[PDB]
Amino acid sequence: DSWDKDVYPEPPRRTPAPSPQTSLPNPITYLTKAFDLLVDRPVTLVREFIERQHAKNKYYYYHREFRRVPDITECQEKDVLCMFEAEMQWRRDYKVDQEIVNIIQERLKACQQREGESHRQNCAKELEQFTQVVKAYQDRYHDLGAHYSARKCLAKQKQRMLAERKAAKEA
Amino acid sequence: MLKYIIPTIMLMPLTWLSKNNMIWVNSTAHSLLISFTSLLLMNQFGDNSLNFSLLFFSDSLSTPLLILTMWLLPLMLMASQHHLSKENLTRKKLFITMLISLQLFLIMTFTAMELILFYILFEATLVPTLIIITRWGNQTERLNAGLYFLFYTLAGSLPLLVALIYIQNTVGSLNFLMLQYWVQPVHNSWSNVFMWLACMMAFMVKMPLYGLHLWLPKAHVEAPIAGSMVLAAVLLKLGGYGMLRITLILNPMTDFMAYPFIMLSLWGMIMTSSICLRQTDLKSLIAYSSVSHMALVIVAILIQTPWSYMGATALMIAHGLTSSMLFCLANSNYERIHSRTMILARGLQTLLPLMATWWLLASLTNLALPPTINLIGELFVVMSTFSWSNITIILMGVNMVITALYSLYMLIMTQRGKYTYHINNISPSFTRENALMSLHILPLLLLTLNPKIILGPLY
Amino acid sequence: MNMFSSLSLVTLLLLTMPIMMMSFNTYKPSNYPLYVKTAISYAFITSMIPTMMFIHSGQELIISNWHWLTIQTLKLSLSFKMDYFSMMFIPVALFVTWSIMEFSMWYMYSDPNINKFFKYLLLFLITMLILVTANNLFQLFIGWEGVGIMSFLLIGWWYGRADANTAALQAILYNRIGDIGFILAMAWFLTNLNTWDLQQIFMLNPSDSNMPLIGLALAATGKSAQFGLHPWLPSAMEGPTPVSALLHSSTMVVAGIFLLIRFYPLTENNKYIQSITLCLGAITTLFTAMCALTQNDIKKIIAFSTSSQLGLMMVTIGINQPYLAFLHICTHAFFKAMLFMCSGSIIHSLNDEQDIRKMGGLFKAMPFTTTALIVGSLALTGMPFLTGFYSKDLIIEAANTSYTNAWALLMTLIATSFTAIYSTRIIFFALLGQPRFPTLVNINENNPLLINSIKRLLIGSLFAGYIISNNIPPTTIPQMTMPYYLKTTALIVTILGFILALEISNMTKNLKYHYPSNAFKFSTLLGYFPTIMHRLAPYMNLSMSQKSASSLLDLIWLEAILPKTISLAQMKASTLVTNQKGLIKLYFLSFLITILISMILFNFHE
Amino acid sequence: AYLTHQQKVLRLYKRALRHLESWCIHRDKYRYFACLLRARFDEHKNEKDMVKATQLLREAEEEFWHGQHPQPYIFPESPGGTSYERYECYKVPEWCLDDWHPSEKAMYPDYFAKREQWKKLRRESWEREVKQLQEETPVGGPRTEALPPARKQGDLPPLWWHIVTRPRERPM
Amino acid sequence: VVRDHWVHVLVPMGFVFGYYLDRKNDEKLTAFRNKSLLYKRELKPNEEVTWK
Amino acid sequence: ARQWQPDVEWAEQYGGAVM
Amino acid sequence: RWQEDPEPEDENLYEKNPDSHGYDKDPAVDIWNMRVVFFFGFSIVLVLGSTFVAYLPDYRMQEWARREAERLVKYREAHGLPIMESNCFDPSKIQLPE
Ligand SMILES: CCCCCCCCCCCCO[C@@H]1O[C@H](CO)[C@@H](O[C@H]2O[C@H](CO)[C@@H](O)[C@H](O)[C@H]2O)[C@H](O)[C@H]1O
Ligand SMILES: CCCCCCCCCCCCO[C@@H]1O[C@H](CO)[C@@H](O[C@H]2O[C@H](CO)[C@@H](O)[C@H](O)[C@H]2O)[C@H](O)[C@H]1O
Ligand SMILES: CCCCCCCCCCCCO[C@@H]1O[C@H](CO)[C@@H](O[C@H]2O[C@H](CO)[C@@H](O)[C@H](O)[C@H]2O)[C@H](O)[C@H]1O
Ligand SMILES: CCCCCCCCCCCCO[C@@H]1O[C@H](CO)[C@@H](O[C@H]2O[C@H](CO)[C@@H](O)[C@H](O)[C@H]2O)[C@H](O)[C@H]1O
Ligand SMILES: CCCCCCCCCCCCO[C@@H]1O[C@H](CO)[C@@H](O[C@H]2O[C@H](CO)[C@@H](O)[C@H](O)[C@H]2O)[C@H](O)[C@H]1O
Ligand SMILES: CCCCCCCCCCCCO[C@@H]1O[C@H](CO)[C@@H](O[C@H]2O[C@H](CO)[C@@H](O)[C@H](O)[C@H]2O)[C@H](O)[C@H]1O
Ligand SMILES: CCCCCCCCCCCCO[C@@H]1O[C@H](CO)[C@@H](O[C@H]2O[C@H](CO)[C@@H](O)[C@H](O)[C@H]2O)[C@H](O)[C@H]1O
Repeated sequence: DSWDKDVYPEPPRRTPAPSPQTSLPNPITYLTKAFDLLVDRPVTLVREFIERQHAKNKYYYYHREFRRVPDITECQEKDVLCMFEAEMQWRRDYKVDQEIVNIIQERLKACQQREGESHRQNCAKELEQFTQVVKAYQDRYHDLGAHYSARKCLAKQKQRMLAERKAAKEA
Repeated sequence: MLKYIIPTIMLMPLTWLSKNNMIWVNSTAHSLLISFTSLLLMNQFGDNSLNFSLLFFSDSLSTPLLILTMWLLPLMLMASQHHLSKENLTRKKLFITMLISLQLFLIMTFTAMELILFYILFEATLVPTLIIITRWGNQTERLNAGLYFLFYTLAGSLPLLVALIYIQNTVGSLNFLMLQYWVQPVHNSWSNVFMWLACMMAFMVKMPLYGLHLWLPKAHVEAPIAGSMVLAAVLLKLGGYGMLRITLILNPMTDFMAYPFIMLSLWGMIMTSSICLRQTDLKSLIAYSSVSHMALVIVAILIQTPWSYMGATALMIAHGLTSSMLFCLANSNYERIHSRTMILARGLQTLLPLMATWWLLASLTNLALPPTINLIGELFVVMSTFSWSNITIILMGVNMVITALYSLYMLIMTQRGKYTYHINNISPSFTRENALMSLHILPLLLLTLNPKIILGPLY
Repeated sequence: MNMFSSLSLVTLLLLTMPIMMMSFNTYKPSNYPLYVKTAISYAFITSMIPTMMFIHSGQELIISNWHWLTIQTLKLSLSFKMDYFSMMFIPVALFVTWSIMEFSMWYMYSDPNINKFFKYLLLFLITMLILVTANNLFQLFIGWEGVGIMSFLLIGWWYGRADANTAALQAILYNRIGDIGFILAMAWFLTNLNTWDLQQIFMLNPSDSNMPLIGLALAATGKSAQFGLHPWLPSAMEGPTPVSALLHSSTMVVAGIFLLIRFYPLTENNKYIQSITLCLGAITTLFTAMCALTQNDIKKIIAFSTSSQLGLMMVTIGINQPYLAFLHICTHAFFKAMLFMCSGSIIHSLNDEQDIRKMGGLFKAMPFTTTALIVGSLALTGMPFLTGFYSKDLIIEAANTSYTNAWALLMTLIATSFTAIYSTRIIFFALLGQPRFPTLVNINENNPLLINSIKRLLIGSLFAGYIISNNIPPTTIPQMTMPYYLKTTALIVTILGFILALEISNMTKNLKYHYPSNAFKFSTLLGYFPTIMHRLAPYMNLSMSQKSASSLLDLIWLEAILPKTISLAQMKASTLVTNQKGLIKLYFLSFLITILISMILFNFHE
Repeated sequence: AYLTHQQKVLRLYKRALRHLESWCIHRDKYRYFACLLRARFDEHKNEKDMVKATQLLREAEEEFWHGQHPQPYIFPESPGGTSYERYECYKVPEWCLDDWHPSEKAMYPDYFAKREQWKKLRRESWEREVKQLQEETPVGGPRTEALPPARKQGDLPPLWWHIVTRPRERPM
Repeated sequence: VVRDHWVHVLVPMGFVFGYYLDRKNDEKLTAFRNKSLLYKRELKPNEEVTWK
Repeated sequence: ARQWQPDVEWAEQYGGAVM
Repeated sequence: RWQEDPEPEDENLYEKNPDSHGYDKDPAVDIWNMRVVFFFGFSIVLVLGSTFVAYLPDYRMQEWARREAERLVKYREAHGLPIMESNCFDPSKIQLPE
């Protein structure tokens, strides 16, 4: 269609077949037919017309690729020229990570609606994946403050790594 | 920034070389064209600010403030040209020159990349503002108001000057880009306690901080309408903008230095909202409303979180358009009854129906009705303050109750009830007055459709 | 999906078109009220199609069409939840609003601002539909405060009247206090669940939900006018009668209960919240029904009935029966809006007389209004198989078979008896006996606008409860086994209320004067809550505002300790420096002292 | 107090009757108890001792306060009534018509022709009204808020404009 | 150019002049044109500078 | 009214030997 | 006292010019002032400026970030990698103290 099914999965659709157990006519069936004739059909033709115009003028746009530069770990201290590139990279990855957590949150919300009253059991995978990604995001970026930077992120990581070393030292 | 500085300067020759009957037409038309081109500043990137040269840069914080500043100059001209009609021609041109020179210092202040250049322009706005208040105010008290305005600001600014020069001596630079990479933490000491205070007190006085706010009810009341419009909309935001920038170099000392000033603000807003309930002067009521709203901005800047910085930026823009509109609304009444007393003229919705609609819309934005950007900013600040400490929801909640009471009290007292019998010169609203009202409210309500451009750098 | 999603949006878009036309000068203001009424009738028709699809197969969906704003990891989209609660409330609200609007064409005919009145009524409705279909909390807040502001504007319709402005501001004040809890819930959900979306809130299912749910309860306490924040609803009677009918059946007062229903996945697991809401509902339903026993303003009697019915809904929430509470919202809308339109019919015919003591003898003079009033009264009291019976009866027998507070259950049962008493008061004093109104008779209920609007709600008050109950899917286990005395409790106490009410009413006709009892004054003066609170709290706050905040601090002590003290010292120092005799001898004598101390004390010469 | 003893008793009579009517409700019951209440007032109609008369009035007020209705009947347009000040929002002062645009005035040429005559009648009478008030007022200003009639032919009663031209009780 | 409307070119010309001076500033800040690690590349056969 | 300007009383504040 | 002008009377712009827009006493200047305010204020800045804002090219690259995140999620889930790691920087490039 338009989006990738892998990034935004949707289980296969299973609609039951009509099994009328009444002699009465179904009002929804005739309303659906009227909707197709009076709404879907004229709307579809107007779109097919517009698509005929867009095919006569076909042009492209691209997704910007960003080459990787050295991280703030490789920057000599107070070396602004290398700090600037690492800092800009870190900010780009920060925004992307925000959108990753949004994708995982959108999967979780779609599952909860889709599964209805069975969501508590049928959305356990999406809950787990959301829990893991939120934990990773919290470790990277939480508590940095409004004036966050790659330097502050590194200091937060080093503090976390030091505690992990000490806890293992206990073992 | 020369594409805005130069044309802003060219407004001065334009005004002085205009025909005597076209000074308002020409200046208003061309200040609107400058306002139009300011939208080119919204070429903002996710990672990098827009850095034009060694002198000036623009980011998502300064860009909306710049756009608000250049939009206000046309509106200040329309608001002024009625009560200056009898004024001598050359004195009219000088009045416009002060407004233009104020805009020039503001657009450079919000874009100066070096903090000492920011300081000089930050201070240069005092001169035109002081002249506007004292020369063209109406009352005897305008002279005292100018003195309070001048010395409250300078008492805080002079320590800031010493602190900035000290920071340049020790760090080697005051360029803001450099300060982002060369910043070092501030370790506890009595020496650093006073560096922190000298870096923050000048900006707190401008906000104003509760306790240091006495200059504002005097200055915002004695000024001519244009002076009040710029004082409330923009000049108060020099304090907020300055704090947002300098707090970068004050960490982690802001952790405990913020406590006395968060307390003054959290309690200050409840005190200054309550004051508005018993205010007898309509302009004074509006002025005390600004103190209550800017208390949230102070708290949001001090707690220093991504949500509070977005909320602070939204509040500063939203308050600028709302508070300016309210002063203009109250001025229209004053230009009819020549008094600032709120209870003097009542039941005005009966005599001025359309202008009563503007009163309602201005009041609703003031009490932060969702989804106005006033609510967006005020809500984001409350969200982040709750995380800072859950009990702050009690003070934020109470302030929201009191703010609705005085916002609708002002609407009810002036617009509803019975008209005062002996006041018989309430002429119908002029086109100029209706247009001036709609040029505040319409942009304010449009921004709800696209609020991301007024949420600042942390969006 | 294409028809369901498409039709459920035209309903909302259809209602905004009169607003767009009015605001964009493209209308024929000839009969704008008829235009607005017609649009509502067409919205009702288009809203039935999605509802029928839900009835058929339980089809529900969420529409997140417009991405508005992303705050880091909080994406905010304009979303609409078209679920069980949305698909049944919307057609009911539109159907009731269709009658109120047709009724208001007759009732507000003489108003010079009738066009603006119909615009405000339409905005009132649009903000309620935003509230009821909101999928995230921010969108809900937009409608939550939207109905609050439209309520302010309509209650204070007659803005020359000081009492209308006091009542309007009172509604804002009490609802803003409630809104503190709404803001609290939003902040907790954002902080602890990283979401304002209803789906993520339920998926994560917080276990320690005391704080968010207390905030939600506080918000519902204000909007639904429960005890503590209750006085504003009776005061809202200052508005034109069409406002009261719409503000009490749909829109405002039901939003509080609806908010707790929307969050039943959380409340159904938090016992401590259930106890609080149960007791909050029980005191409200008992206290307000007690107040209605002695009111003489017909609108206030009906207003206190709404407060007592909303209290009953909160009890239903308190016993973990959100779906029964929702059913009561839907059934209540019919006969309560009808009752208000019946009182408006009487008030209009007696030249804006509202005191029941000046009515009487209208049973035969206003036959159709009489019929609707009796049908509305019987439905309110749970008469078997009328619309009210299909919610109220199930609620009472679900409350005496639950594991529940015994005082709350007993208080709820007494309130049911009181419901039959004040209902009998309106019929006895308005319809029966001899006329007590002025001598120039002008009764006339023969306008087709009046008849048709009430007739549709009369058909609703008879069959709507039966239709809805037989079409909604089951979502619980209805508890149908119980002792006979628990099954028929509601029916019996209602009958006892009618009998006791009739004896009390008939004793007003005896020639005996009796001094008022203490309980009579307590009921008449609303437990003195408005008399005390609305004088004490404003006085303390307003006096502090002036005496302390403004005078002591701002105009004195903040001046004294800084600008006034600093400037006084400079003046004193100046006079010391400059008050000199201009005498050569004294100046040069001071030179010698300076040179001496410069050497003796400071060693400037070393 | 500026009310005579007579005015206080008569006022108390009416007030007590209205509150009695609020308790009784039914007209026949009210008539029965209104006559008993009248008999009580008639019982001391001829009391000559002012001291005893005043004490009777004092007790009657104390009894009225004890027995008053907590929610008495109020006429809808009376102060406190449900229609009080309901139409104040529709009362627009006549001077607002001076600001009407000429295209608005051209819609009612006959109405504004008469209006001009009234304004002419107001100007030409003002001086006599001021003079009449000056010459009938004792030195040190008036002692009462009462006003005189016109004393001549063609004189208008001083200070009449805002009485005569006040908004209608049901303007819209 | 008329005697009555020549003043209306002052602000438009100031904008054009300011725009021009801003571009000349960009010509003194070319030390890292096509030299940053993120954007350094080759020049297209016909190109002269990556940005002017 | 109109803008206030110093009157004689105000001006004599600055006419004495000392302030 | 002194020799001073009395306060001048109030001037209602509508008496001389019923069609006054409230800008200038001169009716021709008054019309021009209204025209520039409305055309440059409403027609230009508000209408075109709102259109400009709506079609800003990916303000602050929020749309690129969503496209980039989708690319990363697709690549990481296909290859079995974690969606997001707790460490922002590779710990091989870090030298812990002590
Ligand atoms: C509106 C006004 C707001 C006012 C806010 C007041 C904040 C007060 C901050 C106090 C903390 C100052 O920071 C503190 O300074 C002293 C300097 O003597 C440092 O301590 C240093 O001097 C003290 C002597 O007193 C020694 O105990 C210590 O051995 C030495 O290192 C502390 O290591 C540091 O913690
Ligand atoms: C005008 C309103 C006045 C209201 C009264 C406000 C009183 C405000 C007092 C200012 C704060 C003083 O208290 C301040 O607390 C913080 C901890 O939070 C301390 O902070 C410091 O000490 C802590 C431990 O004590 C260490 O982690 C670290 O060295 C540093 O954070 C400061 O050394 C101390 O000075
Ligand atoms: C984004 C919006 C998408 C949909 C846009 C569709 C626009 C079509 C607008 C058509 C006219 C709307 O505006 C208005 O409509 C109604 C109904 O026709 C007309 O109103 C007419 O019918 C109604 C009831 O039938 C009468 O009460 C009224 O007396 C009469 O004038 C108005 O004269 C017209 O001005
Ligand atoms: C769920 C809905 C249930 C609805 C129940 C409706 C009411 C049920 C019957 C209530 C009691 C019926 O009323 C019973 O009989 C007659 C009326 O016919 C009353 O008789 C009365 O008649 C006259 C009225 O003209 C009174 O002035 C008199 O004081 C009294 O004798 C009795 O005082 C009462 O005991
Ligand atoms: C809080 C941080 C910064 C604070 C810095 C404050 C410095 C002072 C600024 C204002 C200086 C004004 O200096 C002077 O003040 C006094 C009152 O204060 C004014 O004087 C006025 O008040 C005084 C006393 O209240 C009266 O005696 C006098 O009749 C009246 O004119 C003078 O007109 C003004 O010239
Ligand atoms: C934190 C640093 C703050 C630095 C602030 C800058 C200080 C500026 C000092 C200005 C000093 C002059 O301010 C002076 O104050 C006194 C206040 O008593 C004023 O004096 C006024 O009040 C006094 C008594 O209250 C009266 O006797 C006098 O008649 C009246 O004019 C003077 O008119 C004013 O000239
Ligand atoms: C890209 C930049 C665009 C900038 C646009 C700025 C627009 C400003 C619009 C102002 C238009 C005023 O243009 C106006 O034209 C007429 C003739 O042409 C001039 O001359 C006129 O003045 C008087 C007014 O008293 C008229 O009665 C008379 O008809 C004529 O003599 C005006 O003196 C001039 O003011």
